[PDB]
Amino acid sequence: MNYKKNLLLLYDRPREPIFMGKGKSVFDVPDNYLTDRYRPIGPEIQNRFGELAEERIPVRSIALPDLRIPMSLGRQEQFSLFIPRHRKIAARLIDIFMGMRNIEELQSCAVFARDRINPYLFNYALSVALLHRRDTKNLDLPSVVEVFPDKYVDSRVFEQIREEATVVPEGMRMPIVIPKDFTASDLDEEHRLWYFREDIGVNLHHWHWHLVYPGDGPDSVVRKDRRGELFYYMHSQLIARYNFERFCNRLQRVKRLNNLREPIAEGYFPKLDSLVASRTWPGRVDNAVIKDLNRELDQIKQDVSDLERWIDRIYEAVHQGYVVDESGNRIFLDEEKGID
Amino acid sequence: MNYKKNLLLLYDRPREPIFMGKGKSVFDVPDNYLTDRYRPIGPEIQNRFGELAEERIPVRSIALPDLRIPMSLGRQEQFSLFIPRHRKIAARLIDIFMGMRNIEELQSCAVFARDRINPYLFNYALSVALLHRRDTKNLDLPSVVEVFPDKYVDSRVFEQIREEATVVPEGMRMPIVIPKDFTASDLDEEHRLWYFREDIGVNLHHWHWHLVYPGDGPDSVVRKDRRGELFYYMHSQLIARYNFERFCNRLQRVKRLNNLREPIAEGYFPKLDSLVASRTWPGRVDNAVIKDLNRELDQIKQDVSDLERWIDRIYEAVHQGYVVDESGNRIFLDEEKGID
Ligand SMILES: [Cu+2]
Ligand SMILES: [Cu+2]
Repeated sequence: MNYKKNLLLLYDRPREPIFMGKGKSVFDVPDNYLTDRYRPIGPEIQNRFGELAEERIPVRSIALPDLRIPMSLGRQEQFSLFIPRHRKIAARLIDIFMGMRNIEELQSCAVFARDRINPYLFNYALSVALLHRRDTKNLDLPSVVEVFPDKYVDSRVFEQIREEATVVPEGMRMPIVIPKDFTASDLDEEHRLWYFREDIGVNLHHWHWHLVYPGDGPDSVVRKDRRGELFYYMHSQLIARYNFERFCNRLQRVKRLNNLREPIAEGYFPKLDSLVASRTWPGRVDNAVIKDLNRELDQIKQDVSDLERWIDRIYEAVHQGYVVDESGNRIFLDEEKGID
Repeated sequence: MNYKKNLLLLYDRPREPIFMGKGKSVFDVPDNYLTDRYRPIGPEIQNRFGELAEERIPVRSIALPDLRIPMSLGRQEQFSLFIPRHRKIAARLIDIFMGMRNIEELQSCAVFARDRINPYLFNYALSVALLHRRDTKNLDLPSVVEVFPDKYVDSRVFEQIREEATVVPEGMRMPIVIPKDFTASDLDEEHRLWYFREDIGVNLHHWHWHLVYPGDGPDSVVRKDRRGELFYYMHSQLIARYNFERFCNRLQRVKRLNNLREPIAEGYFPKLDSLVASRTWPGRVDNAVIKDLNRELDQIKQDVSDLERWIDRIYEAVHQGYVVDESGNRIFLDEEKGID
């Protein structure tokens, strides 16, 4: 009953229902644990999936926390921790996996949750939980690349893989070469930094940072010592490291955005497609304008001048040498704690 | 008129008392118009000057306005239009010079005032007056360079001239070469813009501008159409022309001061000495710190914070799209009037 090892299976093939069996194992899930769609074909499922496996994993039925908030984001929708609504949803699902009394009940709770939740969100929240619970330390989480390649690779290679896997028997299959320097041509000097910007290691680093220092969740997960300063310092070392690369590609140091009104010159077309959402990360044209936001579904109604305002407030607070509490009390930006 | 022309004789030899020869003329000064030092030896003075001269000018003794505010800046002190106290003093003098009914009565006021007031301030205040009185219009005022060379040339030439004039009779004298690129060596890249920054024409421009669009003074003189907009535009075109020159001396576009806390990289030592004040314009060392001011004589007590507060306020209005009146009313920064 190595729950720990069995939890790792929940990362295998995130869009495949859990009853299809991961690695060499299958879960034996209660009938009320199946979704409404697949409950009717329960018998057939057992037949193929259930029988072909070496290890069958019994899941004990339990009473389940309220999963509405985490289910409220759609299975074919996109997931961003930058959008407040999604942060709030993730925070809650994290609390739920943190709060299970038992590593066995975590297994049972996750098995239930998995095919009812957005896979990206499931990966995030489950990961943050496994990294923080006492009973799930020392656990070798799969790289996000390994389980969601769609966020890391030219969308063109998926059919190249689909074909190779389908036509060629495995022992004979050729590795697929991942394109590099593929997002832009020589006419865009910015393409020179492909090896920094589009390197799975640095993007994983950015992702890992939001796994260890999430912005909303249980106190235990959020409140790390000096996390406000690490935020500053990490983003600051990235720019230092990014400028080092620029100097090595005959470019200038990177220039801040002048303001939030003038166009952004450098466009970008990522060439990524999401197999979860079956929708792209739309590129941004050259010379695009920042526009007032009214995203009803995302729950974002915010003008550019609302952003201008926060920045102004923040600059006033930096110049004053203190921030003002929600009550009106002064907290000094001293030498020890000001940066945090 | 002849009175117009006599007013111009007041610009001749600024620190030489007005009873000494001006041009080919002399003023006949009512005894009580002499200063304290020279009233007692008034008789031994009238004989000692002017008998060489062709015209002699009668000055009518008249009742004069209260002259103590203009007098409060000392004759051997420096004069600045940026300093609020000095700006107020000049406004009062300007007021006086524009409040005389006749061009004759103006001659009398100026004649009296000259040897009692700071020469820089007198030249300034009279000059503004003459440019604006309805009865002294279209006057060819003499160039400031000619009257106050000490604001415009390396102080090393002053003794060169004094020698050449003292030793060599006027028929035989040769021209003094004014050094160029004299403020800094090629160790400093900024030195390359000597021909712009230290150009007499350009400096005269800056000066003439502040004579036509003075910021304090009588309403008649200050309130010009769209002068707030001129101020922006005039300063915007200076940067533009500067940048052009920078692009022609292998330099980059000028960089804003980032803020008021960072040291100023670029030092500057002007090699000018004021003969009116017998003091220098002190240089500024490289990497100098802007410091809080407590200059009591100048009546300035201002912290770098006070300036940063003003700047934050102005940024807040611009983003708001309106400023707020002393009475609490909003005035909108619209497409026509906003810049002004
Ligand atoms: Cu980040
Ligand atoms: Cu100016």
